[PDB]
Amino acid sequence: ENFQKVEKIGEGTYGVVYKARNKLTGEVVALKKIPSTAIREISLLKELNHPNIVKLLDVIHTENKLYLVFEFLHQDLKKFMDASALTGIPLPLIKSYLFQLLQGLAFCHSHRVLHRDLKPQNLLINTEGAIKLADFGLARAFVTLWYRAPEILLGCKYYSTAVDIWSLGCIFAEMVTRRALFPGDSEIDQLFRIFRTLGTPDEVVWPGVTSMPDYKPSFPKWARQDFSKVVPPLDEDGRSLLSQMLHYDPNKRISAKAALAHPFFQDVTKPVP
Ligand SMILES: c1ccc2[nH]c(-n3ccnc3)nc2c1
Repeated sequence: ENFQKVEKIGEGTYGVVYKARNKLTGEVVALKKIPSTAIREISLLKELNHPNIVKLLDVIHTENKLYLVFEFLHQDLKKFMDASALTGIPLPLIKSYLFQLLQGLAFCHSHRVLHRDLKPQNLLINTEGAIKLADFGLARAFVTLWYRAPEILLGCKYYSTAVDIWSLGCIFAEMVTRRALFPGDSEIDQLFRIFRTLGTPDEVVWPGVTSMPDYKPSFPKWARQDFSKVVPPLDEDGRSLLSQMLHYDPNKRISAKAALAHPFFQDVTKPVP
């Protein structure tokens, strides 16, 4: 009633998102039409503000529906990558975006909040050269496997903030190469695409891996490929960072804060797109 619905923007996992105009304020919002527990969890997230997190303005539980009102941004990184496919994204911009996303995650993580589901369609950009995480924390409260960390794929229930670093590493490589890193069409094909590139994990590189719920002794045993073949022509700093983001063991995987001190971001700027 309070919002004139402008355009179906899309259709996430959680229901319809419309661009809509508040009538009592005139403001344009993204309006997402979606349990007592889910609504509390969602409301906690109104308190989670950072310039690289898309703002959740409101949560309206009414006529027993859930409406989430978010700040609106005109573009998403997926759509930006598709239109830069023949020229690519320049590296200072890739480097700026990665840095901002990492700031975003480091904030959220320091508050024990995870995203759990990062992907290019969740990363929104403005004309100012800001990139922001959208749908953050919505997974806990209430489809692409390509960004999914191996601990999740191997059936871990109690996964950590490292799952978001894994996802961001995947998106980073994709920005650079203009092709998804691990484009799996099932859970097992997803795991096996990761294994063909990074090697089948064992107790050497990942202590405890063999006792994970969906780990099978019968997994084919691939060797690790060189990262220079995976993300050419990213430089040595970039490759060093990327490999730390894609460590198998979630405990050895670089944290968002430690990644902000990496020499890849020595010379980081904020270019406009
Ligand atoms: C807030 C939340 C989700 C949103 N999704 C978009 N979007 C997707 C494609 N073009 C724009 N803007 C949003 C703003």
